Amino acid sequence: GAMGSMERASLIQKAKLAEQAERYEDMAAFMKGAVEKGEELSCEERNLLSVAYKNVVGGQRAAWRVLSSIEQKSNEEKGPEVREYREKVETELQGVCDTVLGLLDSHLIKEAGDAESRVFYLKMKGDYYRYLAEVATGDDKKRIIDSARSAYQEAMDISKKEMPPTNPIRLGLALNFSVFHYEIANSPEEAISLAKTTFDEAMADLHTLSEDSYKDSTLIMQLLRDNLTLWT
Amino acid sequence: GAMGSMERASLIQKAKLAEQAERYEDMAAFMKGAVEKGEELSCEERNLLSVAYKNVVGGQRAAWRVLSSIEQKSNEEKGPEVREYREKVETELQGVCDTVLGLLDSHLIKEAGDAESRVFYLKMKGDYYRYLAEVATGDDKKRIIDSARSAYQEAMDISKKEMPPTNPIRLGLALNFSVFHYEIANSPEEAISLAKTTFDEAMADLHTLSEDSYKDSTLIMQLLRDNLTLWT
Amino acid sequence: QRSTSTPNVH
Amino acid sequence: QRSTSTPNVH
Ligand SMILES: *CC(=O)N1CC2(CCCN(S(=O)(=O)c3ccc(Br)c(F)c3)C2)C1
Ligand SMILES: *CC(=O)N1CC2(CCCN(S(=O)(=O)c3ccc(Br)c(F)c3)C2)C1
Ligand SMILES: [Cl-]
Ligand SMILES: [Cl-]
Ligand SMILES: [Mg+2]
Ligand SMILES: [Mg+2]
Ligand SMILES: [Mg+2]
Ligand SMILES: [Mg+2]
Ligand SMILES: [Mg+2]
Ligand SMILES: [Mg+2]
Repeated sequence: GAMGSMERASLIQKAKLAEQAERYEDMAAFMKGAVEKGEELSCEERNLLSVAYKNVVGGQRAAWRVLSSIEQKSNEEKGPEVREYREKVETELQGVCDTVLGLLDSHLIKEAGDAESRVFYLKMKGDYYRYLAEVATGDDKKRIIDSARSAYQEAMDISKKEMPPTNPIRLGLALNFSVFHYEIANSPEEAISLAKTTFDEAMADLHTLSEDSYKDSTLIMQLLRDNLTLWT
Repeated sequence: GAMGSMERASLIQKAKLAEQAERYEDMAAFMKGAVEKGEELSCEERNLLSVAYKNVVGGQRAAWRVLSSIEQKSNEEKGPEVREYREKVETELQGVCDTVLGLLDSHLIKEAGDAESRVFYLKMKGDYYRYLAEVATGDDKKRIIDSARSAYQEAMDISKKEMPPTNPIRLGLALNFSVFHYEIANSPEEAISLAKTTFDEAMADLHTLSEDSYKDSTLIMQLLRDNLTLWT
Repeated sequence: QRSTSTPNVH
Repeated sequence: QRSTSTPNVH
């Protein structure tokens, strides 16, 4: 790859510079090059990888939604341009999701390693299948939704066995799974019961908050609350 | 080019969609393809071209400044990574400025056409030479600064002959020329006298505000005021 | 108004 | 604080 000749440590350094510069495509490329060195990522490096790719696909998702809304409104009561450009953005978005999922499958998702990394990467697999499912149609789409659900479920099982109920990866995973249930799977009740179970169980064991981590935990707990307020 | 097979009108339409999607690189590419059709641009199309490329180079300039500040602070009281990445961003920024200047020279800057278009394009030439001058060094840099000044001066001469003193292109050109004098040419007095002359003369002939245009005019007048307050 | 997912934090 | 140039308007 284009990062093949750069040292891993230099790639990490440059991803951090790219984050400070708000250069998230560069950031993602640096982190892909770092993953391709074939060594595990630390918690901090997982954050770099996550932030970079989420920023990239987030801008694509937002663009896609704008164009899709224009497209649907031009299909109620003339030329091909809106559809074409929406397809162009859609294709790039799928390309970024394919890249992330390929990294997860080729390099990151392993049998061993700690529960944090195993849960995080399976959560990430669920997320990027979910983003593919937001734009999918037909025979492609059914297999995508099953893929997202199975990744999320495997992460859920590990998280419930191996992490405290306030752990921010466990909470973030449950938050994102509930979003999948509501927005993708058309299962509002499953989404609501998962969000409420997650919030309540975090509150019941609030003493398990970690001092290097509790701000993230309580942030997700509030986001579960906002979704429950939205959904009820 | 990559836009060669698309109709001009479709390129304009897609640039407008890309603006709504905040996809400014796409927007710039669509507008470059539209310019390369070899027909003049309207006022509205000049706005699309300007907004797209200003957004692209603006993000590069902001990134470059972040990295340069890190680089300078690492050069007062260790590895090559900051310099390398700053050079990478710098090279992309120069590539975008070269593209714009090439479009101006190959397609847009003409002998005829109305004063608005002639002033606007010469202003744009001054701006993108100015952006090159922000990152330039040495023998490259002296020729860049002269190039920016000569473009701005030709635009100034036309604007003073052919436009009212409240015209927003004339005001914006004068605002940007004064920034050049202050930030690039190290001529604070020239910057200050130009900003004050421009503001005062717009106020003296305030009755020349145009009803489709006066919000832009009064916006630039305030920006001249802010710069004068900053500079004094 | 769409559901909120896990945000970026660094 | 750097000087302000012409902004984007559309
Ligand atoms: C230590 C470890 O493996 N971590 C920390 C993480 C950084 C990347 C993204 N996450 S997360 O998706 O689990 C997440 C993101 C934001 C928040 Br506020 C949160 F609580 C959890 C965690 C991976
Ligand atoms: C009609 C015409 O030729 N126009 C209107 C313009 C749109 C593109 C950019 N400008 S400008 O750079 O002269 C400028 C930009 C912002 C403001 Br608030 C302004 F007053 C002028 C004008 C070209
Ligand atoms: Cl397209
Ligand atoms: Cl680099
Ligand atoms: Mg290495
Ligand atoms: Mg009809
Ligand atoms: Mg499709
Ligand atoms: Mg054509
Ligand atoms: Mg030393
Ligand atoms: Mg250089």
